[PDB]
Amino acid sequence: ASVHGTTYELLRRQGIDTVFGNPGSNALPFLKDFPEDFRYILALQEACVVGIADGYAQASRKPAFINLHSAAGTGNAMGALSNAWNSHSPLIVTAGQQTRAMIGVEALLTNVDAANLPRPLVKWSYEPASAAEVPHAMSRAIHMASMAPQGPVYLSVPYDDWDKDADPQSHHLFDRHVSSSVRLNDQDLDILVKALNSASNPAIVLGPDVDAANANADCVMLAERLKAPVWVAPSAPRCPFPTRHPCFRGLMPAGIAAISQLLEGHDVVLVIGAPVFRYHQYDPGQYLKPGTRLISVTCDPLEAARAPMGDAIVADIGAMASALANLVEESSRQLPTAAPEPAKVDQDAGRLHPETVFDTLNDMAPENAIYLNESTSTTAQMWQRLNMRNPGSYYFCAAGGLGFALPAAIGVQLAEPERQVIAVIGDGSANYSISALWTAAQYNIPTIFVIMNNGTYGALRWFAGVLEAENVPGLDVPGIDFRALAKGYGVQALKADNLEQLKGSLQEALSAKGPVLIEVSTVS
Amino acid sequence: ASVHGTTYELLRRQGIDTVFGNPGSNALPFLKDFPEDFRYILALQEACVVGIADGYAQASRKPAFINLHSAAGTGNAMGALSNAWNSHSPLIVTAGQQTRAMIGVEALLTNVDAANLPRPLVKWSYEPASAAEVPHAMSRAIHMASMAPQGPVYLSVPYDDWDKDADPQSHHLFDRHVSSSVRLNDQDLDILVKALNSASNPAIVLGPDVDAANANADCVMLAERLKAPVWVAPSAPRCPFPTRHPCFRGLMPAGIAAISQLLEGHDVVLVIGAPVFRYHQYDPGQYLKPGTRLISVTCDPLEAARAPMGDAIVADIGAMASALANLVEESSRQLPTAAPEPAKVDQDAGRLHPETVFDTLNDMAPENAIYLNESTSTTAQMWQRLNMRNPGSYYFCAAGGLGFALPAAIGVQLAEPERQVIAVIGDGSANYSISALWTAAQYNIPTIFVIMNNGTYGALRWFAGVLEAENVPGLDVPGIDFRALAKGYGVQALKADNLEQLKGSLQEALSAKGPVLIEVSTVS
Amino acid sequence: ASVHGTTYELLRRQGIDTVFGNPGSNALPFLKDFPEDFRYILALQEACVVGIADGYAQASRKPAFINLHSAAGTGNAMGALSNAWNSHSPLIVTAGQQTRAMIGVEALLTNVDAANLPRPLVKWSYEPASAAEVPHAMSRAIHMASMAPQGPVYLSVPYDDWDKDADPQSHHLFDRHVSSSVRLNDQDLDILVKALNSASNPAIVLGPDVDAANANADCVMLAERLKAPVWVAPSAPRCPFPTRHPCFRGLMPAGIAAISQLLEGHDVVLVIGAPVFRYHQYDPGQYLKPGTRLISVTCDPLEAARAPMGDAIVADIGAMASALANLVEESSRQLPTAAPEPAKVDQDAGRLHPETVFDTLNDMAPENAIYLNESTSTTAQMWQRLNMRNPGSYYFCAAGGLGFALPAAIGVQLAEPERQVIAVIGDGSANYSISALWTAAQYNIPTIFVIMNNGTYGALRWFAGVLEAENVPGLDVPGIDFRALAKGYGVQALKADNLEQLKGSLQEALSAKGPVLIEVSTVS
Ligand SMILES: Cc1ncc(Cn2c(C)c(CCOP(=O)(O)OP(=O)(O)O)sc2=O)c(N)n1
Ligand SMILES: Cc1ncc(Cn2c(C)c(CCOP(=O)(O)OP(=O)(O)O)sc2=O)c(N)n1
Ligand SMILES: Cc1ncc(Cn2c(C)c(CCOP(=O)(O)OP(=O)(O)O)sc2=O)c(N)n1
Ligand SMILES: [Ca+2]
Ligand SMILES: [Ca+2]
Ligand SMILES: [Ca+2]
Ligand SMILES: [Ca+2]
Ligand SMILES: [Ca+2]
Ligand SMILES: [Ca+2]
Ligand SMILES: [Ca+2]
Ligand SMILES: [Ca+2]
Ligand SMILES: [Ca+2]
Ligand SMILES: [Mg+2]
Repeated sequence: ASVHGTTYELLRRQGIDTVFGNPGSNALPFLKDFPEDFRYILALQEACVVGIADGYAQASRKPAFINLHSAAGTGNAMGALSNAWNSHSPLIVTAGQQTRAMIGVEALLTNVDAANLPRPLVKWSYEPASAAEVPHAMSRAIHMASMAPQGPVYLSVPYDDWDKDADPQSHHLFDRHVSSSVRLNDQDLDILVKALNSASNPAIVLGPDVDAANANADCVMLAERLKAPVWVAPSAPRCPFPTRHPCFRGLMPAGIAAISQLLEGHDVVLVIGAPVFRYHQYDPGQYLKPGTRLISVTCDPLEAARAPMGDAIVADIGAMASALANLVEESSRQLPTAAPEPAKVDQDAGRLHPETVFDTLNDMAPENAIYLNESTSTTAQMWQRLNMRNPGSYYFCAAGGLGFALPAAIGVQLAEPERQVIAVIGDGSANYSISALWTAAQYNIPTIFVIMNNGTYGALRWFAGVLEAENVPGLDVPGIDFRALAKGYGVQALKADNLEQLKGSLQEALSAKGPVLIEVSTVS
Repeated sequence: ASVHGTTYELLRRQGIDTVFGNPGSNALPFLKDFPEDFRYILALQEACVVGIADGYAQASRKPAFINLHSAAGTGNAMGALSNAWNSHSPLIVTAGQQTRAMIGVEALLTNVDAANLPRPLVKWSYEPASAAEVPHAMSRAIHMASMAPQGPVYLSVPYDDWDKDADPQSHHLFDRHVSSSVRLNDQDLDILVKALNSASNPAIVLGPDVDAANANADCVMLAERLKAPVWVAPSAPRCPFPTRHPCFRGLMPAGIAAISQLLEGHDVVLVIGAPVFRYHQYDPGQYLKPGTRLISVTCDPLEAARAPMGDAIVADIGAMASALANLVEESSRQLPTAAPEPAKVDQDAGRLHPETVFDTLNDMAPENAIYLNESTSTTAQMWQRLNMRNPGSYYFCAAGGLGFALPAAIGVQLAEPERQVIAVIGDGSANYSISALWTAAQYNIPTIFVIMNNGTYGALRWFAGVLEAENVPGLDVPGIDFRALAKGYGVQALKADNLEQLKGSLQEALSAKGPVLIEVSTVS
Repeated sequence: ASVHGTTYELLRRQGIDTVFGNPGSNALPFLKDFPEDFRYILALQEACVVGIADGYAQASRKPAFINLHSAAGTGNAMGALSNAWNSHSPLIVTAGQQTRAMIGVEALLTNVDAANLPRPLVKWSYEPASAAEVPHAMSRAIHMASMAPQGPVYLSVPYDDWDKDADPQSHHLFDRHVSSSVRLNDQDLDILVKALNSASNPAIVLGPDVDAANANADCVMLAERLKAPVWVAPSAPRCPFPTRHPCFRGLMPAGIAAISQLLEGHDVVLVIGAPVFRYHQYDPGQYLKPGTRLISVTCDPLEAARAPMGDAIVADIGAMASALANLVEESSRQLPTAAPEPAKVDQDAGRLHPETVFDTLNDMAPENAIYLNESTSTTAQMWQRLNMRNPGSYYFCAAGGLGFALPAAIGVQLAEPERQVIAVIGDGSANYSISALWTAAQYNIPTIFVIMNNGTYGALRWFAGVLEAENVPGLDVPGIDFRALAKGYGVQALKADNLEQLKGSLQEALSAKGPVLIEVSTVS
């Protein structure tokens, strides 16, 4: 067998059937004879390739496979890999390298010192020392991406390796099963359960690895048993809990003092599937108030090590959430009371308040819609205004790297064809990965893109205002016609300059058979 | 003085007056109070930021200064840095980091292990250990980018450093002059001159560092004295010689055997300002034929070390070219005969042959036009069909990384406001950095963009044909309306479906007062 | 030809004839059939291997070739490489890797991610992608080590590559000549010469790259012409000037304020072949006083970039020193007056003051002796008390890494068989690389080792005293019998408990036919 044939067999046997890519000559011997049971999804720039694959992996809860061209293609994707690292996204990034005979002279298209290129944003990065090693290296990549804590990996493969003979002993790779589905030993688990049962005023904080594990329902059971309020850890990449459940208390503000004050009076705070914590703004103060004990369950040693407070348990989130949900006592305390309806912001017949947009989406979208957020000045209001009952309903760039949501929404929609995806993207953010729109058109992936056009990098103008920072350049982005950009890439385009038109455009978009972009004029 | 004030003083004293950027919160304390004598050039994605800065640096022959946001912004620019590394572009890449107090917890927006991120594509990469070190680190960055061999450098700066007190002793940084304007010692230079004077059939090969040094005219003198044919080294990022000079022999094919055969019978081959060699295709054979001696003059130790053949001298290209041009004898051999006119390809009233496009550009464009090439299947014909008399007239992605020419053409045009820039970009290539168009519109930088629309990644289809590789996915890019994309970003848009319309559109574009995009329907 | 045969041919053709090594199985296919024209020098631990090679390279002014075993052997040598980096020592470090078929499984003896292991202490670090690349990679290593600024490089080679067929086109590697023997262009050199000729009170500071270049005599001429005092840059790894020449002013103290005060009133300070500056102690103040201009000539861009003050010129030290020495005017100012005799410290009939040891060495040793210093509390007195007339007469661990001088003295003695080497090593320092003694015995390399036994890490006790730091552990090293250690490794051993015995032992040692260790009881 060739390295090509053995590698595709390995991929298929390991459940991979899609290649997200932007092609180049170094990968031609890999892409030729492309198997009929695989699908190739082309995107026009590598940030888009990786963002699409990332959304697909996150929504499908399975690894996604990528093929890029050399250093330039890898390089173009490195901002996307920063997000993938923070979201624990299981991405297998392969990159075509020059033929081994041309590497020493540093021929054009050579990826110099290739494995160092994507560091520090990958779990594992490698170039095999021989062609016959390639299937084994691919196996390593699959499992490194897939083991807890999941994350992106990188494999560089010389052009000429594919046609070479594989090791017949590579068949042993095909059906390997590798599990990290582990939970705390019984003795120490019983000690934790007892501490939860004994808490007088517990609280729960949930992060993105809950949603990745589909541990949401187990966390609902846990919260109901403990009669505990539930917060989403700050800077949330995903939504881990039904947002109209009576225990839900919303998104924690990303500040040290803000969080310890929210947690004050809670004697035990159980954090599941989050870093402790993904703070953002400078908000100095106490990590916890006196009287609060924190216990973190994380899938990631690097998270456990860096928490500034609390105990930690490093284990699989799904296995821990299921165990805890089934072992805790039913508390006799009263269930928390649901948060009220948010207020309706007054809206005239002019430009749209963001709040109006989110209220209208919540009203009109299917109850199993999936939202993406890259509208950076409006996140808090979005989280208060969307009723998201189901898992897998929300994604936000986990490293704050713009250019995620537009391509990721395409990958999520590909993963979840029955669930309408609605990406709410600022006018600034929309440009980073604009060319991803083409993939939605070409493959008829019916994502809806809602562009929040306020003319500015509003979150930066706001921050500059908080600082009283004057004379800051580069904060405005006038003069972008998003309907023309959508036409450029073959996506149906609508506008909404007022609420009547927003409702009209949403109605049209929700019934369309293809992707649709709606440019919304929002208050600036 | 603050670190902010001292750093801007250092930059101004070192000749920097422009910041190419995409802003973020980590850089707000750097960008606030932006000096009135500086200009900020915003671009919408970091590949575009760096490509614009790169064109500006390459054309201006001086360092360009960049400011990006954290890991995601840096990451989005890493494909652009792959090109900058290969072109020896003096780029000072700064990236905003989190406040030092929030780095340990890995707050959102922290650039983890920041200095490793852009490796291996930078000459120097650093994060200072204290605020007062920042001006010194900036000095290091300026000089590392600027010393031969020039190249990109990276500096990560925590948010909170800018407002801190600077070291008063940082004034010693302001006026440092650092020179690498060096040439071979007299004794060994005389030995080289004697070998050149004694050669019976010399040839000269020139690379991009000649044009970077503005050594072009000295190389013309050298070639005339030696009566030597002159080739451009393969995969050429720049044009180092007048392309209708009688000695000019064009672009070398990027193959081992092809080059040794071209050089056969030449007893001494003098290579100046190129790697030996930037081969591309697999073309195995002899590095040199018997009877050919190669001598390389390079500004880059890494080039000298990796050449598979020949002697080398590591020195400044400008200083070596001037010395050699003035020291060699005038040979009594006959001057080489100019290459003939290329043939005119037959052209019907339909879609344009690329050859027709280049012939028409050569006819219509000013004699001091500057061309960029990212039309990958047409490079050989472009090089034969454009009379480029002047230095600084040609740029091509030096690492083969697409997404260079569109933004770089904007930066070149900004550097050279009196010289009409014409970027010839394939339909595939145009997408990688499409959003750069906006910068041209916003700042009214009057670049002309000629999109070669053949519907495909033609260079890849061709290669697949050479291989007889079947069933390769992802090679076609139908369904892109480049006039709509140009409208999206505020750039005047024209079409050319036939030669009459090409001439009409070029006439209109050449007289426009702003940037213009022309979508050309080319034979596929 | 095999890779083995081609590689040894390359090494011989490039002037390499000695392999400094500690063997292992991964290197057996390299070491077998060891050519009869090469010599292998075994040392018992890899810090010793590299230190011996380093002394040999520094004294011989040519690259030295090393072979180590995998990661553990490389790792054991990394402290030695820290010194080699700071001394610009041209060291070609090769390390045996596992067979390519066993690398993926990470068999015992695999060097994982090998090229990253010695970073950041090497100029270039690499593992070839195929066997036939190995000769080319070796060529790269030779030239990278040898080009200015010289330094250590690393090459990892899989076991199985050696027996494979080489590329016949690797013959083009054999006789490559690569030069970095460059100096400032004439126009700018004339500007520098004019500034030197116009200075009213110039001073000269010289660093180790002067001695490496054998630029010493040119610097003497330069100093005599300019009538300038000459200092050695701080933390000196080498001696660049005759220490009883009338211009000589000794070793600069390694502090910021101390140096600017020494330079006060000097209008132009010319630094040659040094960093600006290798400060050590915290001594804050002005980098230069008002009225002092500094101009640095350095072979190292990294030095030029990081200087906090002054202009810089990056060029070959030998070529610049020769040019400047021959171009400056003869000043009419008076020649500086020689420094007086240092005082004689009162010495009773008991333990030896270090000053007494150095005075006695200066009296008794041949005028062409070579000294090494790893007696860290006595450096200033050593520099004042040894008349070192000739180049190549002094070495001190350039990164401050102990374990250098004992092995390096063996390599220096091997390089310079006619010059008696005398290594003055503290009792603490002697242990780091103690096993190097064996190599001197086995090869009968007649180095003299003078162990300064004060029972302590005296430089650390002194520093702790300056700080008034109490309760510091680990500063004393009682209970070491250096004569027994010398016997252990087959080296003749002497003691000196008083001055009479010191003179007796030195007399015996100087006339011995083999290496000799003298344990001196020094005042503590
Ligand atoms: C790749 C990248 N570049 C720059 C930024 C900095 N950035 C920028 C540029 C923001 C403004 C986004 O503007 P928008 O129009 O998408 O949304 P708002 O107007 O609601 O802020 S928010 C933010 O962190 C980033 N996070 N990621
Ligand atoms: C960033 C990046 N991604 C992918 C490639 C691979 N690539 C691709 C995708 C090419 C086709 C470009 O198509 P085009 O339409 O711009 O021009 P032609 O149709 O004339 O080839 S040529 C080439 O090397 C690359 N070099 N750089
Ligand atoms: C490898 C290494 N380890 C530790 C040190 C720290 N160190 C130590 C341990 C010194 C004392 C050396 O003691 P000595 O006996 O050799 O000489 P003195 O008694 O004259 O100080 S000086 C110094 O910097 C070092 N520089 N290098
Ligand atoms: Ca409602
Ligand atoms: Ca699915
Ligand atoms: Ca906005
Ligand atoms: Ca014509
Ligand atoms: Ca200009
Ligand atoms: Ca095309
Ligand atoms: Ca004396
Ligand atoms: Ca010798
Ligand atoms: Ca001691
Ligand atoms: Mg990296």
